[PDB]
Amino acid sequence: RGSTELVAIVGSPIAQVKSPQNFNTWFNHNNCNLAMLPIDLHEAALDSFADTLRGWQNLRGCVVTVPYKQALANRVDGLSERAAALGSINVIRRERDGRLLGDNVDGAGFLGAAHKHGFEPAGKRALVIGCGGVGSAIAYALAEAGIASITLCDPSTARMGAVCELLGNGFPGLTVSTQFSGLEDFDLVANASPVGMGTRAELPLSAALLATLQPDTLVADVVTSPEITPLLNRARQVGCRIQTGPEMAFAQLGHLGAFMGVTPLE
Ligand SMILES: NC(=O)c1ccc[n+]([C@@H]2O[C@H](COP(=O)([O-])OP(=O)(O)OC[C@H]3O[C@@H](n4cnc5c(N)ncnc54)[C@H](O)[C@@H]3O)[C@@H](O)[C@H]2O)c1
Ligand SMILES: [Mn+2]
Ligand SMILES: [Mn+2]
Ligand SMILES: [Mn+2]
Repeated sequence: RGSTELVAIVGSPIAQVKSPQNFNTWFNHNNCNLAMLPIDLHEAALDSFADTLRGWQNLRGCVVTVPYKQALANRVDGLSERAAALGSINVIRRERDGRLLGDNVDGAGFLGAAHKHGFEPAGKRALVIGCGGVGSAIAYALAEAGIASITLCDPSTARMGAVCELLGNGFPGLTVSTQFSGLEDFDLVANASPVGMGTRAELPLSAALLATLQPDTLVADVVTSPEITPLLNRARQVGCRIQTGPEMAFAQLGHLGAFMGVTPLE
């Protein structure tokens, strides 16, 4: 245990995170001398933390969760192309020399789960509800994967316009829109908003729109609790394939580990 090499996950609060048991469970099952530990870091210590990471010689990497995805993107030494475009990371690899490299794999995680549900993005049409950190990562991953069309929804005009711009000038051969009157023509409908969370879970879409939901569509949600949101419950009742927040989170563990150099792509 004195010689165990480490990864970590940093955020605040941290007690709710599931990466540690998930990574450790895996570490144990394949007899790895590795462990993931949780770090609930106070925001005042961000700069100290980045510098501690550089000097932390037996640490391989560090997952980043709320609310430090943007803050740490700005404090690492290097960014992947997507991370740079998104302005946020959820994973850091520490090089042997101490350089911090960051990436954002929320998008890849989402695609991974989608693939298992038989969804191939090339040439399709998606609706992304929520233009936040996770929503932009998802839209951006869809675009890179060759989706034909992305339609966006967010009460925040500023954030919707920022994702319009990200996509518009990242992918000239991609049609973007913020206007639609039904769900009939989406191959994928993805909730990337907080709407759906918790024991009083609500729906991000009006009943009128939901009534237009078609069976052949994949309906996906990023929310982790409940696993089955009112959105997914209705989609399932209509016969759509559904993808859950836990599925997306789990499909990532595979990418986080590889970026940290601790787990294979799997
Ligand atoms: N499953 C996973 O792996 C996973 C990973 C990351 C985040 N999440 C979850 O994703 C959700 C969002 O995370 P975030 O980090 O992106 O937060 P965020 O705040 O950055 O972004 C959320 C966006 O939702 C928008 N929004 C709110 N109400 C909306 C509505 N009715 N319709 C459309 N858009 C609306 C907000 O304006 C905001 O832009 C949270 O529930 C988070 O817990 C899940
Ligand atoms: Mn091993
Ligand atoms: Mn919408
Ligand atoms: Mn647009």
